[PDB]
Amino acid sequence: LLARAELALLSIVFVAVALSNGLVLAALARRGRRGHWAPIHVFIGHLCLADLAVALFQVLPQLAWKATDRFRGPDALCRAVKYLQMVGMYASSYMILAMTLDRHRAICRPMLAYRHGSGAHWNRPVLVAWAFSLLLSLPQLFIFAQRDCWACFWGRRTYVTWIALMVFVAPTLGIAACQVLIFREIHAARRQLADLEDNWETLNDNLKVIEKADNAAQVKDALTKMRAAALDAQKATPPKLEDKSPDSPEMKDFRHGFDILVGQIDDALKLANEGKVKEAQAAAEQLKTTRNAYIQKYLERARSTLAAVAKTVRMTLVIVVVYVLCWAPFFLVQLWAAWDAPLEGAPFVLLMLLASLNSCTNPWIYASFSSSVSSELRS
Amino acid sequence: EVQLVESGGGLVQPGGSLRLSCAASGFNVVDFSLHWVRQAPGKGLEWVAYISSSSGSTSYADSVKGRFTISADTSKNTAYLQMNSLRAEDTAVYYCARWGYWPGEPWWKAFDYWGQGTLVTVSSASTKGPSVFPLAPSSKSTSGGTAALGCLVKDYFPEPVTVSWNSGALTSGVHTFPAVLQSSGLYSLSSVVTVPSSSLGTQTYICNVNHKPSNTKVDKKVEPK
Amino acid sequence: DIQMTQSPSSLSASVGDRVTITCRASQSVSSAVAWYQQKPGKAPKLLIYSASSLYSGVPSRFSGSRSGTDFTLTISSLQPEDFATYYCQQYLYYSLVTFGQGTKVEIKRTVAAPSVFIFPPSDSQLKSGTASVVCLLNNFYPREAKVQWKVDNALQSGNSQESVTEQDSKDSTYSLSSTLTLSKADYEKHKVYACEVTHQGLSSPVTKSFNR
Ligand SMILES: Cc1nc2c([nH]1)CCN(C(=O)c1ccc(NC(=O)c3ccccc3-c3ccccc3)cc1)c1ccccc1-2
Repeated sequence: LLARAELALLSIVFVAVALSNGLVLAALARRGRRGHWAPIHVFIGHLCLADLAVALFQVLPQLAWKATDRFRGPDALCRAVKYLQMVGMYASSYMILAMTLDRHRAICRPMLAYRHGSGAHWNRPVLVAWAFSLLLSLPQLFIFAQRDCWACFWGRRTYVTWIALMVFVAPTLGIAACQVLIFREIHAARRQLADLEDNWETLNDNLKVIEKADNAAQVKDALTKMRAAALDAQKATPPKLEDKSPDSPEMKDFRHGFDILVGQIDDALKLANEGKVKEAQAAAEQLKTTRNAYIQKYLERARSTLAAVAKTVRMTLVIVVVYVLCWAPFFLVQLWAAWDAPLEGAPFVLLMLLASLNSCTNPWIYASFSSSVSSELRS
Repeated sequence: EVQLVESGGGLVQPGGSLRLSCAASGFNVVDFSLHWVRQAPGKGLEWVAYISSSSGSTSYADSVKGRFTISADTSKNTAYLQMNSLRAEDTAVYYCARWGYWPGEPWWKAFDYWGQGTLVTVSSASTKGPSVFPLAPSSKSTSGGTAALGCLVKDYFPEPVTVSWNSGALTSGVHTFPAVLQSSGLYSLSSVVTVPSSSLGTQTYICNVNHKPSNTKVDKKVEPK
Repeated sequence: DIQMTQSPSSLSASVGDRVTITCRASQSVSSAVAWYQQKPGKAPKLLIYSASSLYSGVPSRFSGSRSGTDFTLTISSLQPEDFATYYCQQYLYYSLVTFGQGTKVEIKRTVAAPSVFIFPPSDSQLKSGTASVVCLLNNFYPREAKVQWKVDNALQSGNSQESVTEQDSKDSTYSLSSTLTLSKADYEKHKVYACEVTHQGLSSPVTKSFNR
């Protein structure tokens, strides 16, 4: 016997998914009551709501073996249940798709595209995804009608191919494209920050060499390397993760402190060219006051912001990877055996339960990758 | 309109002294650093010196340091370069370029308004007239077809010597090669002209050479051999 | 002392042809690198005033680019007035400006056969006590033409001076004149003088000779 095992699996999975999603949604609401609400909160909350939809529509009917034994009831009940199941599946896929699109928007081209965003837990992409999930699952009202309930129907193979293409292959390919684009952008930002760090390092090393230099050369020299490093550094604009507008600190406060820095380098070079090495040493010390004012804080801020966006992108990538690895085993079976296909694919429940494990584990992934929810140890 | 004008270039014996003046119009030398860049005959550019009038921060190349003196006069809005203890390789065309100041974009625009350039030559040779000789062809050579008829001028120190054929009537097929500085310090230059077959076209070509520095004219007559 | 080596010492191209010139710096100067164009007898003209930034009045076909320490100037549609020497300058600091050796862009045209003529000394020149023999190569496109002197069937070197005209824009061809000069005594004690020319157009060297 294996029906009891399936029932126990479904019961524990419902418990886990419902509890985790409810706890994370409650933490989101609590943090919203404070001044710690963020744009990503709507996306995570609606992904949680899609997970609850999966739990209550796609998992509850199967768990109840006194109601899914023969799907007793009027055809309206079965039609509604199947429509809700497909809506939940579409929503679970497309909320992750929307999250990845949000990452692409807020990393590749972080503009003021959060129009009509609100703390009421809704925005344009998520409502678009929900509406698309509702529309694309409409065909489910014209298939299942009190057949025990069964499909009423080339129709089956074509429909299953369409479902796997719309729910899994197309969203997954879009997500993969967005992820490769985001990876490229993040690598570009990392390389730019590494270049700025290297320029700062060259500045510091040549300052040390000037401090320990004892002749005209190594001062006239090692100031040219500093000047080249400063010229290269002031050109490096902040990554797309931060805005670039006039009066911004990064436009004036950064490339004005660098102007004073290069001016002091020029003064040191002017002194060195006259043989006044001792005088040129004083400019070396003078340069530190400008070095530690405009640039060190900018480097710290850039590193911290890059780390934060990298953490969010890693969270999204983990969610996507779990999504694919948990849903592909189920969709592939249908795709391979829905054509009447080499044989009959007897195992059905376990694959769908494994798929729902993804919805079970999303809230844990978010909490692990989120400091706001991680600090919510005491409830 | 912005313009740099150079003056003072000329002939000075080796070991002598010279002064090059670069006058600026359309801008004040206080707002710009004035650089002197020299190009040797048939050679690439190289930076000689510079002056910043605001800070009085002169500088010189390693090959001119100690002998060249760069100064500026804002009242006359000019930059002077005094060259002393001249040597053989100091001969060149000296241009006066203009370079902005660091804080803004004027710096990122490198030399953007050069001058006309003044040519200075240093040599022990004294001005003297040319000597012209014929380069008559041989009728045996290339019997039937193209022929060449030339005149060779040599032993003229100043470069400005000009050549013409039939008092300027003939100008097609005339090649006058660049003057080459001989080991003796004077110059040599050959002019040639291409003539068709049929007894050279029945036309007697005379090579007319003129030299203004020496105030000399020659009307050398060339005949076939 | 920052070297600014410019690899393409010379380059031949035709109108409508893309031409690229490269420059490499000893140290890592910043985007502080400029590209100038100089025509015979004229002061340079600032084409590119940063690593890649077109000047105000320059045609847009010119385009500069930078990658690390390697800079490049590219002309897409070479016009008839784009034939000129091109210089690459690094201007990191007021006393650290260094130019490149320069690349001379010339016109292209099918290989042409040099015409090799020989002019012996004139008696008028011999009156002063000196004899010169002139080997004239005419109307050949490749500037790389080798010329050598054979006096008494013995090769001679180090006593000849060669001058080559600029590529004239009427047919895009060169003319070279090599004059070998000797004293009266040296000219008197030898019988035969020859000038041999080797060129891409000529299949084999062409030797033009004469006797005393
Ligand atoms: C023509 C067609 N249908 C469906 C599709 N295209 C879309 C893809 N897709 C399957 O590929 C598929 C097909 C069949 C099963 N097997 C079962 O559901 C099952 C297994 C054991 C015991 C009872 C039932 C059951 C029977 C009737 C209604 C609900 C559940 C799973 C997945 C479905 C997944 C979820 C809802 C409808 C469909």
